[PDB]
Amino acid sequence: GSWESKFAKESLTFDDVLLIPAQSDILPKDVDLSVQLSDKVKLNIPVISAGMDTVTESKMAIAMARQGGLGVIHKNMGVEEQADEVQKVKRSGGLLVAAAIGISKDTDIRAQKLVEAGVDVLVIDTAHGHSKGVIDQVKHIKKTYPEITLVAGNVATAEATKDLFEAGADIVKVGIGPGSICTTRVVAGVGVPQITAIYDCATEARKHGKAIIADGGIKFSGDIIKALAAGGHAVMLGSLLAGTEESPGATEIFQGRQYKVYRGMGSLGAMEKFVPEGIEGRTAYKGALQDTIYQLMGGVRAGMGYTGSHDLRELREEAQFTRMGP
Amino acid sequence: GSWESKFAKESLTFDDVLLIPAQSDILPKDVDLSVQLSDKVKLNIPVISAGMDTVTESKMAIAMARQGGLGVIHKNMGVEEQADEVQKVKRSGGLLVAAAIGISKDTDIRAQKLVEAGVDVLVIDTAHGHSKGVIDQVKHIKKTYPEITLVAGNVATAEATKDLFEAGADIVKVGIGPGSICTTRVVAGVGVPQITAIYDCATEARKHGKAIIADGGIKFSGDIIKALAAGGHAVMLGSLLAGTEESPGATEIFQGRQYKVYRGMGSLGAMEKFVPEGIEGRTAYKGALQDTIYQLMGGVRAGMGYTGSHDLRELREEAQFTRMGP
Amino acid sequence: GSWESKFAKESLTFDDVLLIPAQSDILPKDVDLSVQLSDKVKLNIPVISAGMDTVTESKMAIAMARQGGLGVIHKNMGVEEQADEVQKVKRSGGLLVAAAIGISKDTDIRAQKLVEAGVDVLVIDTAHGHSKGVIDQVKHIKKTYPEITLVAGNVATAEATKDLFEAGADIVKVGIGPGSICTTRVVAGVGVPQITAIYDCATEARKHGKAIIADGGIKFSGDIIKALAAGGHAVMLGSLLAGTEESPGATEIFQGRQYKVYRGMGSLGAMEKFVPEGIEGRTAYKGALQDTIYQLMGGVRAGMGYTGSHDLRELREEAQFTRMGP
Amino acid sequence: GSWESKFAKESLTFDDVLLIPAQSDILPKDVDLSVQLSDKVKLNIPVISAGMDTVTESKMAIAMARQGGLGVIHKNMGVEEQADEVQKVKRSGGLLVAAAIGISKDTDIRAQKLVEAGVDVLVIDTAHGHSKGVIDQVKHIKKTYPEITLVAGNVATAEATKDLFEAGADIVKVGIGPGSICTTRVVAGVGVPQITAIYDCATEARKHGKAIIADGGIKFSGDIIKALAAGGHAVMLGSLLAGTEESPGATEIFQGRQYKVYRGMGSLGAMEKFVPEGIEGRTAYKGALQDTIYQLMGGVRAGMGYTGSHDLRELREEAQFTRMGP
Ligand SMILES: C[C@@H](Oc1ccc2ncc3c(c2c1)CCOC3)c1cncc(-c2nc(Cl)c[nH]2)c1
Ligand SMILES: C[C@@H](Oc1ccc2ncc3c(c2c1)CCOC3)c1cncc(-c2nc(Cl)c[nH]2)c1
Ligand SMILES: C[C@@H](Oc1ccc2ncc3c(c2c1)CCOC3)c1cncc(-c2nc(Cl)c[nH]2)c1
Ligand SMILES: C[C@@H](Oc1ccc2ncc3c(c2c1)CCOC3)c1cncc(-c2nc(Cl)c[nH]2)c1
Ligand SMILES: O=c1[nH]cnc2c1ncn2[C@@H]1O[C@H](COP(=O)(O)O)[C@@H](O)[C@H]1O
Ligand SMILES: O=c1[nH]cnc2c1ncn2[C@@H]1O[C@H](COP(=O)(O)O)[C@@H](O)[C@H]1O
Ligand SMILES: O=c1[nH]cnc2c1ncn2[C@@H]1O[C@H](COP(=O)(O)O)[C@@H](O)[C@H]1O
Ligand SMILES: O=c1[nH]cnc2c1ncn2[C@@H]1O[C@H](COP(=O)(O)O)[C@@H](O)[C@H]1O
Repeated sequence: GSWESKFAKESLTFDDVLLIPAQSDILPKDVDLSVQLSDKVKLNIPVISAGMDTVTESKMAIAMARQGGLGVIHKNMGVEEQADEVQKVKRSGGLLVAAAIGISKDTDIRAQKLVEAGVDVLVIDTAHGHSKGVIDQVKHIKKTYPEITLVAGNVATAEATKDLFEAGADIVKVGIGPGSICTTRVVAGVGVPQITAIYDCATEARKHGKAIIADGGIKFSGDIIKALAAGGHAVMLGSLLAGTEESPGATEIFQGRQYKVYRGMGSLGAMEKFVPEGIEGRTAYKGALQDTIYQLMGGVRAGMGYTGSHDLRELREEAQFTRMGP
Repeated sequence: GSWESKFAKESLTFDDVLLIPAQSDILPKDVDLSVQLSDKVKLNIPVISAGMDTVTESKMAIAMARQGGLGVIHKNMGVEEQADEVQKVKRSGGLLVAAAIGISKDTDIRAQKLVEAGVDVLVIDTAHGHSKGVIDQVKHIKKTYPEITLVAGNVATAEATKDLFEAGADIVKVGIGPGSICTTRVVAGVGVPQITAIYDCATEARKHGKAIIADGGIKFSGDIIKALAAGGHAVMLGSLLAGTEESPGATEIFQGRQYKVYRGMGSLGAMEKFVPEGIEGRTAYKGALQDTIYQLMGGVRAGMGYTGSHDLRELREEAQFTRMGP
Repeated sequence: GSWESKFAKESLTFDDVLLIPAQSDILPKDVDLSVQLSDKVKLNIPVISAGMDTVTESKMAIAMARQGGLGVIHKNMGVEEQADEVQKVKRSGGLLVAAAIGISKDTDIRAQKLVEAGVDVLVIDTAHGHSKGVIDQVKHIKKTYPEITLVAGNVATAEATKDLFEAGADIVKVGIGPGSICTTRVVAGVGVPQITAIYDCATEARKHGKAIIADGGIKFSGDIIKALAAGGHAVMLGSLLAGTEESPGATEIFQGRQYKVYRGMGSLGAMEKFVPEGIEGRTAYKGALQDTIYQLMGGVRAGMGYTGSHDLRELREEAQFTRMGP
Repeated sequence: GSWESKFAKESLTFDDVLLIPAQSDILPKDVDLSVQLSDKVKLNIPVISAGMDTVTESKMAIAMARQGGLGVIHKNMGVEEQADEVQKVKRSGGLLVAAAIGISKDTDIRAQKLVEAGVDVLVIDTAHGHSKGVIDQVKHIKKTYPEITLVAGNVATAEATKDLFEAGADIVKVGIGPGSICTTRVVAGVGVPQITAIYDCATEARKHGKAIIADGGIKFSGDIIKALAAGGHAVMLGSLLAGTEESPGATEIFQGRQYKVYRGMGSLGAMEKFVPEGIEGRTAYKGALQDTIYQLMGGVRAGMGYTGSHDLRELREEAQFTRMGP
């Protein structure tokens, strides 16, 4: 029974695996990085910036969209200000833009002002996507605005991925506890190692023909290709893009060294009652986004040249990994 | 035979596992933390403070009982003083209180003075609960005072859990070597990793319908829910509650930093011949108990919201874990 | 299918294994270190110096060849200078010498000038040997100069080892990501732990009767015998021979301590567009090559005395390993 | 075949395992520590001091024999001096004493002078006991002096344990690479994790009814009981007894802290050609042997009280271990 299967499951993280080099015809410089998330949304690079207050505002989204990616404007501000941020991205060349929403009372009026501004996709940003309140809210958003692409999360199982897709989600966001600034593992004793989480969820998504977002735990370009090869359609970066000038955080100095503050959306500072699930820290100033993305995509291109993956579909469906010890 | 099975067993600790997020209807703020340990004892929070000289005296027990928990008054004092501590807790609003006893000569007269004072539960606090001296003493206490709830330990196997319940114990205390201040693993080469110890013992307890106490190795709130989900009815905390003002230890200062001394009951200082099995250290001053318990229970509530565990019975019987590497 | 086998493979590195001591008749001082790589090439010690700009030039190759080994002159210089280096080794007593080549336009004219000078073996030094450009180039070199021994790489699978041997390679170079100065694992998320890589490739080579070069990740003499016992015919050392005086790097001083610069062939400095796959560092000055090789071969001789391996063929075919945790 | 079984074996070290607490009738203070090694040799404690130049001379052997143990006088001195050391131990109350011998020319004359002095047991101290030179020497010693107990080693497999017992050894010494001061794993790439080495060898010894010596890798009292429970009849300590005043090393001071030098018998200093397999270091002054042995045996007694092992035979044959991660 359920008592007997308590400890049956085994899971993997990024550090547990490596990609096996395979037959290659295509050079890194020529591989296809493009990915179709929904019928209306398609990106040139499989990178989305995080719906965080130390990561994405109009500046991040504009720079992300220019490099061939996407940006999710965070919900930790006024309803009026979030609507104003969406307009700025659209007026900057008719670029793709995303915004975050909750499950509370303010959601219904927040969702209308974001769509009005010209948003392409709405993100139901929750700590626990497999909740009754989330399921109902997913149904409501798609019944009110069926023309706007809906992203729902966060989840870490096939069952949770099934339910959200059945409720009305176009894209499911995968990630329970892998984030650099996350303490959910330590505070709630909950989590599913990201490589397995992506794999179990992508196994379900393949049965619906829908997209999954590999969200959190990415430290380097090598973790981008690992996340994508495990089944992820696109990656969500928080820590790697919070040091760039384009992030809302103000540039500071400490002992002649430049730093930008990066905090979790569940840390004391961001929440300004729930017990904190995130921490507040400091990350080194990286400079222009363009340089960070060029370094990260160069690593992904290199790995796709190693695996012989001409596009992301060939990486997601054919690339093989090997398991190793510490 | 026994030679062939020498190395067959595999065991898990807290760091080896994480709880899998499941379908949730209930919010963390509304989950039930209450647990029925025996017919006479029932707590509002599944937390019991340790029967230690740097952890529990009347002050700890009173603060623990007020927050919805329990406190075990240590036996490392005079027979008269231990009886006086029990009276103080009862006179503080008719609160639930526990006390520790050994297997020596002084036990018989110590047990009578504690019951007289108004104690609810007697704890046979031993290093090795699967001893002949403990088995006999469990039978004697229940034959002399059958009206008082008996807790016996410590054990780490189903066989040891079976024997104590058969001898006369109401609740079995699980923990051989997991304690932060414990050196039994290093000194005696003995121990059973706590997650497996709780699981093997709770597998036995389910066949008797009796309660198990997950004792030791808890570092954070995440380890509380892990211990409970593995089969534990309630958790015993030593290290996490020794820094609070309510603990008997005197507040000291070192390099402008406040500290409270926390030592094992088998360290040189506490024993004041047996070879030491515990160490003497220093832990940072945490402040009021109320704040520590609010932080710890908030983490448990959060995890129960993740696993969709409306109460502790649904956590103990249905919650699933995943295994992961370091 | 391919989705189901994504995470089936398990691989081992040097630290995961140790050699089992077996029946011994021969003393370390008397064991045979000689190995036949091709019909024309045979070494007295199974050590080859790396085709790197901080490891091998004529000085290294001469010292290596005198000790009974080989040296691969790097391609990170002018076509004229590389041809001049080969002549110096041949004029130093008619010693065995090797040189590196790519897959670009300059290769065709570079290969002719190296053979003219009197080179014994040509090395197609690539990051990814299982590429179309490498396969074609392997065929071309053997069709133009069939009299010169051809080494091709780098690879990490049996399939890649099969293809190169079928294309025209005499010796296959094994190593994708194990190098001390390598960041391919971190940047590209690609690699195969060296012990398994050598084993899977040597399993294939045994079906062709051809030689494999265990390239990279060797930190000590113990890793030399492990690499050879896993199937390797000879070892390629970069880090262990870059500190010696014979290496092209200029001797420097920092805080009264002597150091020699050692960098990857895929680091920013060596490449002077591709994203860097290697790093630039500093290694302690080791002194004369002779002393380093005497220490390393003494360790291999000792291990061959432990395993009872009278020669390298008895080590490669009969030596057994044990797996262990960290 | 042999190629296919290359990586089949899995081995365990001390840190991988812990002893499972079992039914106990006996108290630690009353457990039997005595062990019969041969017909003529029997000790009160299962501890033997190492045949090392920084561990045992007459002073160590006398103190060891008084506490109920044994001491092995090292062979790294003059033939005359080693004979003089044996006499001193015998004149100190007719105590049990052991001495070390090699496989070289000086052995034949060294063995005669040691027996003359009144030695009880001769130890063929080798790095690799599964050598032809050792096998022949084992036969010769038992054919010349059959009245003296013969100890032979070092080995790490059942096959090597079989051969030495068949050649004429009474006791087989188990340990290839576990020693604190050992670098054989790093230098020769050879070794068998000590827990498995003891187990595979003791499995063989049980088929001959002969004794095995668990030699090396013991850091604490917990590793003593683990070594014995895995199959070892007695333990050999080097590092744990080199800090005591009784060890031949001279007491020194560094930054107001007392230290005693402890080096491997295969380090540069002791060897004063073979490549070094051991290192030279410094260990904190421990004081009187009596205090060190009382702390170590108190830990073993405690563990025997946990496992319910009334004697060493019940520990060796019935005690069960559990495996755990790092
Ligand atoms: C404190 C705050 O914490 C966050 C915030 C943002 C997050 N964003 C992403 C992820 C996680 C996040 C946690 C945790 C899992 O990984 C992904 C929080 C906010 N609202 C609900 C919860 C909650 N609900 C259940 Cl049920 C249990 N606790 C937690
Ligand atoms: C020195 C002292 O050590 C303690 C004290 C309190 C403990 N309290 C809880 C736990 C342990 C404890 C060890 C160890 C196992 O984990 C739980 C001790 C006191 N009396 C008996 C023993 C003993 N009996 C056997 Cl038999 C072997 N040694 C040990
Ligand atoms: C940046 C540079 O990096 C190196 C250089 C030398 C190497 N030499 C040996 C090894 C590796 C090396 C990587 C990596 C694998 O381990 C062995 C490089 C040079 N040209 C091609 C590549 C490449 N092609 C594909 Cl396809 C993906 N990227 C990488
Ligand atoms: C350098 C010196 O090293 C020692 C000395 C003492 C030891 N004492 C115990 C043990 C080991 C020892 C190694 C190593 C294995 O663990 C137990 C040595 C002395 N004579 C022979 C050898 C040898 N022979 C083979 Cl064949 C391979 N090298 C090594
Ligand atoms: O406070 C928090 N707790 C837990 N997870 C968080 C928190 N804030 C954000 N996250 C998640 O962490 C991701 C960032 O991942 P990172 O790149 O590893 O830092 C975000 O996209 C969120 O899904
Ligand atoms: O000296 C000791 N040795 C071993 N275990 C001890 C000792 N003293 C107390 N314990 C146990 O350790 C627990 C405390 O666990 P902790 O919260 O991890 O520190 C107590 O409740 C006891 O069961
Ligand atoms: O920049 C680089 N990236 C990755 N591997 C490299 C690079 N340069 C050299 N290598 C490989 O690393 C080997 C050196 O191995 P080492 O002895 O572990 O340092 C070389 O022989 C190459 O095969
Ligand atoms: O130089 C050496 N190399 C390897 N093993 C050694 C050396 N000298 C002694 N030994 C072994 O190491 C043991 C000491 O074990 P320790 O207690 O872990 O230090 C001795 O009894 C020998 O068997």
